[PDB]
Amino acid sequence: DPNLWTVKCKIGEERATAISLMRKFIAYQFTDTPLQIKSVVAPEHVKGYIYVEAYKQTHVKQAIEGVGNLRLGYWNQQMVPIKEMTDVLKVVKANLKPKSWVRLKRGIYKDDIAQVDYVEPSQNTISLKMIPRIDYDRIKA
Amino acid sequence: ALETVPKDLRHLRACLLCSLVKTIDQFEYDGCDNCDAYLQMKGNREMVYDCTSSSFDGIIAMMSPEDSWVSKWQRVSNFKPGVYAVSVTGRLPQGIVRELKSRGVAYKSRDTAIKT
Ligand SMILES: [Zn+2]
Repeated sequence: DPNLWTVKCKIGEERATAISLMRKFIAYQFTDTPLQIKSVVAPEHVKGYIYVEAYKQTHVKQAIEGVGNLRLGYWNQQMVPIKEMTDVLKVVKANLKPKSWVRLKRGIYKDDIAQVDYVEPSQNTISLKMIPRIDYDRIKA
Repeated sequence: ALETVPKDLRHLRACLLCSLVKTIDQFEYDGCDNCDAYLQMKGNREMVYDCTSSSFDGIIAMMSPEDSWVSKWQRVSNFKPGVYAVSVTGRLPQGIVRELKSRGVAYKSRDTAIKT
């Protein structure tokens, strides 16, 4: 059973880190310096550090050498106990379903609970069900 | 290979059988690399938008499915190494699940995430 290691990353560059290291692996899997990593876990709920799979601590140090996005947490690689390999993959309730209840971030109806009606397949806009709170142009000038 | 890696981070989805995470261009130009004889999502967009949905989370860099704990836990040990997901929500309609059973493919719910 392979071991799991934790490395520090830049905040806001998790998916970039993953897509960069995967391309590094595919770019060095046929050379004389391959990568001994199995997989790298990048949960969406976390922000700041990622996870990597390797049998020993030297493999991660020999694999993440040369990348500028993992240069900060390069001097230390912590190890989690064996019972934390399962709590990483757990996701609590993506998040796109019709006839659901969502809230707004910007606009006038901030922090107001709303409802979803229809979803545009273009992934550009989403229909929302709310109640107007305007004065109907009687108080404002 | 270079074809299973998403080129751009925008407009990427995940399948509901093997949880293949790729960009919308690769699902149309090439399709599902882990299942092409039962799904046939190469050459059109309606089938790509029907089975494969954007509602998914979690990314893993699957590289050695024959020897890895995460691969066995997600039952992706018999698939091709590449970008995969750990929780792909949704369900297939009753228009493509009936033929998979007659063809010998057991459609399993890849949503390992818990509800409340
Ligand atoms: Zn699949």
